[PDB]
Amino acid sequence: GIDLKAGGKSKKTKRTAPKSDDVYLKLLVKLYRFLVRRTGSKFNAVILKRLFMSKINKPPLSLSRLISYAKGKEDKVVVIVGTITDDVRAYEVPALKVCALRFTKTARARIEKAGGECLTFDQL
Amino acid sequence: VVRPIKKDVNKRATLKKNPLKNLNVLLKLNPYAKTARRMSLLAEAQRVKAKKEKLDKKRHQVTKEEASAIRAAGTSWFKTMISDSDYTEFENFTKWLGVT
Amino acid sequence: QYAKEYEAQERELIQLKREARLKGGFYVDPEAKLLFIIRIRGINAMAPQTKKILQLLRLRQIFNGVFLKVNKATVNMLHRVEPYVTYGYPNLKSIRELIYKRGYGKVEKQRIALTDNSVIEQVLGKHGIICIEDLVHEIITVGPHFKEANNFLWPFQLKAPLGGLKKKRNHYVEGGDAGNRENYINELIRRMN
Amino acid sequence: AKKSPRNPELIRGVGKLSRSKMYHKKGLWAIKKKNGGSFPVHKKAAAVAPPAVKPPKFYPADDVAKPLVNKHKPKPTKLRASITPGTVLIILAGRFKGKRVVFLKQLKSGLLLVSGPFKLNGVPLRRVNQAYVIGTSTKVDISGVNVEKIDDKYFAKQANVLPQGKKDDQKAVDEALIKAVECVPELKAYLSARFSLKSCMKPHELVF
Amino acid sequence: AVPLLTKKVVKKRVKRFIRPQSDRRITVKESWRRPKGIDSRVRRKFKGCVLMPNIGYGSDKKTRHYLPNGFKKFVVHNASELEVLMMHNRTYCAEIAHNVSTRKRKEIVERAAQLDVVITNKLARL
RNA sequence: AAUUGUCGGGAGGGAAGCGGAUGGGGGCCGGCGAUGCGCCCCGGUCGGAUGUGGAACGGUGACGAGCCGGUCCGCCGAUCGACUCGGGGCGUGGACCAGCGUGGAUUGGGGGGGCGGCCAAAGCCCGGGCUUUCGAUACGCCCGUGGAACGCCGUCUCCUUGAUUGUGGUAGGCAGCGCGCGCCUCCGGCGUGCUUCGGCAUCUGCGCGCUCCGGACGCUGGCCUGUGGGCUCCCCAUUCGA
RNA sequence: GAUGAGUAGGAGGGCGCGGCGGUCGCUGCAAAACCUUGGGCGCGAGCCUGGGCGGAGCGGCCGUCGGUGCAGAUCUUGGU
Ligand SMILES: [K+]
Ligand SMILES: [K+]
Ligand SMILES: [K+]
Ligand SMILES: [K+]
Ligand SMILES: [K+]
Ligand SMILES: [K+]
Ligand SMILES: [Mg+2]
Ligand SMILES: [Mg+2]
Ligand SMILES: [Mg+2]
Ligand SMILES: [Mg+2]
Repeated sequence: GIDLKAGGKSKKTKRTAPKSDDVYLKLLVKLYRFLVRRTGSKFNAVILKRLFMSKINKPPLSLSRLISYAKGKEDKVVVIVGTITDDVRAYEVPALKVCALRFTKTARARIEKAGGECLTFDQL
Repeated sequence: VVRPIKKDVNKRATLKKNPLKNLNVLLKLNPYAKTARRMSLLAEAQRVKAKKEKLDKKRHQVTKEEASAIRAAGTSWFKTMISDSDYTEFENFTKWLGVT
Repeated sequence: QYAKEYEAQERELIQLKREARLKGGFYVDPEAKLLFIIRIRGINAMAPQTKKILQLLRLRQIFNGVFLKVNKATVNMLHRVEPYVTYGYPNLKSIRELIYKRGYGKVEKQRIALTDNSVIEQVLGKHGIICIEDLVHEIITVGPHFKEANNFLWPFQLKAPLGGLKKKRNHYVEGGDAGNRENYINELIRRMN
Repeated sequence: AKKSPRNPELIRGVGKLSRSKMYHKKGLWAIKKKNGGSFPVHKKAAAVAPPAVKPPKFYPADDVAKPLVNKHKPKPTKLRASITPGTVLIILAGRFKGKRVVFLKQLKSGLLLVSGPFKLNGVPLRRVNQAYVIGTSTKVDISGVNVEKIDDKYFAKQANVLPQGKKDDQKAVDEALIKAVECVPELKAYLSARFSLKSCMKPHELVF
Repeated sequence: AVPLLTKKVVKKRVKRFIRPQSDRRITVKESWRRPKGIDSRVRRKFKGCVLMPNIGYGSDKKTRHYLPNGFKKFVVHNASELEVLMMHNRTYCAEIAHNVSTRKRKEIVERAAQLDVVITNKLARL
């Protein structure tokens, strides 16, 4: 015998692929698997890991909070693995380059009217 | 931005050979083993030849006076090594122990 | 250079002993700085402290072997598990044969056979150890980087003794196998490697 | 061209001389001096362009696996020291089991060429595997026996009737062998008699 | 057809794993069932008792599911399904389904002979 | 299905049944186990340019131009190629099972040699002195750089053997080393440096090769419709277990 | 590369039965069911197939659903 816990095997479980059956999400996962393998970029690894997560683990971000966090960084492309919702409490919308898994219709309309763009992760 | 593609990562594991049996593996791990073996074999052959010829030299590492000093020191050390106690501390067992 | 150094140390020890005898005094040999520890009991019915110490020594299987630098902390740790192990002072031949025949390195927590000097280099090049002989010298001399080199060595998986054991339930002093058997560990290593 | 080896082998794979002595003996210094302090550079041999193989008539649906290279090459079979030309051998297997025969030479394939002689015990010129033979201490002169023209090809099948040429060759070979045998007294009877184990005879104790 | 397989087929066990006591009670069938009884000696693996299957008996992946002839089985119900093996005749053999009529079996056999596809039961219903 | 009769095989000293290993007998199996391949000669069929026209069409481009391209049909030259077409030659070749050879891995034995440590062994022997005994003719002590042969321990090496086994399949890699690129009188010798005076990875480069070198290859035989080979099937016997 | 015990208990991947929406098939040149010291595949649940009998239907695959898997319950009914 060998004095090991569970024969030296791991007892922690983590997501290794999306549980969803969305074909577009699967294609994005393939894209970022390739990117992670052939680039070794920490950002790409984080994106790939978040692509696996469940709905509650990909909470939405409000438009007002996005504007607040993008203050002074409007030249950078803001990336969120999740949904971006509109906020009726936000009055002035600047021109923002935003990439997300999905945009609500109102949020997309406001972002496009303000002069920004809404991007998908392949475009990113 | 992709790093160069890799094709020679999936190499089969090299079979482990004991360096103590086969020479090439030992030399690969330690090249000086070749020289060590050569010198050992040559020294053994020279010693065997000297023994067989019976023409061996008369080598004295230590001179006569220091050899005598060494012998005296060794004799004294042996004398103290084999020495015994007087057993005089056991007065009640003096007769039994053969002291008197 | 290492081979010359070993020969010089042996000659110096012999000369020191002879000179001490000539002067009429005594020469106290330097205390062993290195030990080899072999587990001789199984993993059944283990007391908590003994089990924890045996894990800390990396002895999880019967007849596993590991080197251990001599220290008050390490010696006191070994004193608690004495009944479960036997240990002594390994020879140069013992160390060399162990590393050559059963030496496995730990790279990224994996067990890789030391079939090339590159395996040793990849882990211990920062410390100047780039070859098998360098590793042997570091282990035997307990050099400044002994800890890293020793941890790099996977615990040795030794076979059952060729001639068997005497009695593993008793100390070596009583005629058993447990405990410090000092220079006689080398013959046991011969039979176990 | 050097007529003698520069570095005799103490053992297999180890030379008697070191790299410095080998440098001195090989004359690299002389070559450098003659060439002007620099070794002469030799161009790499040009590879032969592959022949224009005609296009295949068929295309397999599967990629056949090419075996990996094996760097080990077989060496010639060793001949036991106890077996030397003229040694008497005991056959332990086959239709001639127990027969005592004279050893002539070892062939290229490693098999042993032996003769009865044919007249004495009916054993012709034949090949016997060394693993099925015992070499004894009895030796007979075979210097006058000529078997140069006989080789492994002499016994090759051409695929019932023994040609007369083989009989004549066997007679010619056996004439000198019998002449040599007659010198040793009682050797004729010894070769005409088979070996057998009687009661309380232990193979591991017989010296042969 | 020359089979592509080269490694020899090795079976770790050729005996069936018969249910315990199926020899004793007629109502207990042979098909394997793992005992769950608290005292079951078979479950406890007492020596000299009925052996239980486990993953350790698994066949080598290279020779797994290979028939003794060196090919793998594929069931074909008509000649149209036979052409699927046209490019796999060195690894796959065709077995005609048990319910196919003799008339269709002849056509399947002829087509396979044309395609050099091995049929395991080409003599059935002849 | 339980259960029962008949016929046939088999077993049975106070249960039977069952797990593992062989064997006897039976039953079954021909994808159970091949006969092809390459190079030539003869004969028979079918087609043969990068040339010139026609039919439809494609890749790319921008379902434009331009460039490039295949299929089919008809012609002038070219006189070649193919055939699971036939005949004749040379070479080579299959599945399974054994024997043998040379080696790799792992492993258990046998026979030697060198060196070192010890009271710098102890003892024994050779000479120079001292000592003088009861198990009566001993125990003995040291002087020599005196001489052979051991003992134990450690260490470095050579040779020779039996057993199990070959996992992988695009690499001439890695390591070590020979021959040529100089000569002589060729068991070897000749140059520069450092040496403990033995020697040294100090000069050590190229081309061609060799090996204990990134996991087994080679030769031979037997047999192929047989009273052969195989078997996970069946009935039994035996050893162990139960 | 390391590693392998498991009652109560948890979970994953699979096997099997009967319908529904689709799809691909089989069948009087013989379907289902049943029978068989015929053969084979899978560690296994099971699966594929030879032969027989039977004489009119049946199956594979993707989803989806359920009155869906027995050795026991002094279990039920029937039979012996
Ligand atoms: K039953
Ligand atoms: K289990
Ligand atoms: K072998
Ligand atoms: K259907
Ligand atoms: K059946
Ligand atoms: K269904
Ligand atoms: Mg282990
Ligand atoms: Mg106890
Ligand atoms: Mg019945
Ligand atoms: Mg229902």
